[PDB]
Amino acid sequence: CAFAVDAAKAYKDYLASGGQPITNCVKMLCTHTGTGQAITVTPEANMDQESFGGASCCLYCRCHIDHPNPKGFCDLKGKYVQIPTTCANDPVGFTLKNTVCTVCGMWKGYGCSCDQ
Amino acid sequence: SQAWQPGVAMPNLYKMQRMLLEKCDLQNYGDSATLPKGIMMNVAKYTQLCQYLNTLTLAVPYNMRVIHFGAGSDKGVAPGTAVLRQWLPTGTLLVDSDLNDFVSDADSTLIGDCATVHTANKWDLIISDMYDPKTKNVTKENDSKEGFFTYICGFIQQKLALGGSVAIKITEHSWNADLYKLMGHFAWWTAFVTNVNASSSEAFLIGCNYLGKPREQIDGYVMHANYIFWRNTNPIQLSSYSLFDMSKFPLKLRGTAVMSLKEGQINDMILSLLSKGRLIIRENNRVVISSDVLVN
Ligand SMILES: Nc1ncnc2c1ncn2[C@@H]1O[C@H](CSCc2cc(C(=O)O)cc(-n3ccnc3)c2)[C@@H](O)[C@H]1O
Ligand SMILES: [Zn+2]
Ligand SMILES: [Zn+2]
Repeated sequence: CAFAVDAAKAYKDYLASGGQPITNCVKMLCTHTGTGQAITVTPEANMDQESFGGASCCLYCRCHIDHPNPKGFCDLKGKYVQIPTTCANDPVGFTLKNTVCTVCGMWKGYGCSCDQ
Repeated sequence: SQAWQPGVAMPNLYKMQRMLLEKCDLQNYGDSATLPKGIMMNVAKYTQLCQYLNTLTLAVPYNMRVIHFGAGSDKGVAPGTAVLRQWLPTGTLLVDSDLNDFVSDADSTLIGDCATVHTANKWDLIISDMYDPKTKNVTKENDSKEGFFTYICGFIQQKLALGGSVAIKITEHSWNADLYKLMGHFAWWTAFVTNVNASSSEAFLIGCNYLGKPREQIDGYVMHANYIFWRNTNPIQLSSYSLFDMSKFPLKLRGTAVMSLKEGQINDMILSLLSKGRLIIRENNRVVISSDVLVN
């Protein structure tokens, strides 16, 4: 039995249909002079980013469903996630749809310069 | 003007009065502060609380232990915990709890009434936002409340390390005489009103550097009457100014010493080090917590 609820895909399709994104993500006060990296131990937003509490931007945390990997582990909870200011109306959507460059720590396509 | 502070602490002369309890009637009752774009009241509020705590002699040991009661919101997240985790040194053990379910950035979360929470270890800092809205009944006498306050007084006495500190939310009607009396068991205490919520009778009762014994005798009925009198005669201008300068926000890593000492072995020299925010007295074992579960 290969049945596995696919919440990531259900949320993306909910957004595409024109559904209002998950709200009440926890936005932090910070200097906005930070390194700009994607997921950090304290708020780290730069001039064009907002910083949020990790758990509140995790689809799995927010929906009370399991995390998709063998260990139950969440890489957002207990950290802070930097969201481009133009995408901060949907931090959950953003963290789902994007990937963190494993060498510079930035969002691929939103600060990562390693492929120039 | 205090509009550039994070908030206003109760002046010492108001603590020394013997007022009788009146109804709280705030001048700025109707007003609201304009928060920075997209910032929640609970984030602004805890930020200002932490900015004020930055001015006290908090003990900040390595492997600091912080527990936060009343941390859930009606929207299922923990904004106050997120600020505490931002404020506390990286690696600080932060435990979370609330009656209702929520997701949290804390190292561990316990769901249920706080009276079901037990911990083996002692703590360096206790934060409480617990509040029952059913206490704002304007039509009966405002007496000392128990509920969760009874747990909190016991928890401080049994599980707060000497030298540790406390910040417990109160309001006009949500308060407790023994908790005020316990403030006299610290080297110093105040009632702190955040500038962003200064239109509310809420305050945080802050005990700074626990001493385990009475330093002052405090009548908690008189002291809450004094607190209301201060609030009634001292309109506080709503302000979010301090929210815009976060450059010095993180709690200063003081490396405060931790010792395991026994009740007959606490000098006036020790008491004095406790009073200065230079000593934490507790065991340094592993942190173990549990929630009691009633089965049918
Ligand atoms: N004994 C206890 N044990 C463990 N947790 C406890 C205990 N008592 C309270 N809490 C927790 O404290 C948190 C903050 S108070 C939330 C609140 C504020 C206001 C306000 O501000 O007016 C109003 C309401 N309201 C309720 C219904 N219509 C409005 C609720 C909260 O998540 C609650 O579950
Ligand atoms: Zn998660
Ligand atoms: Zn890169």
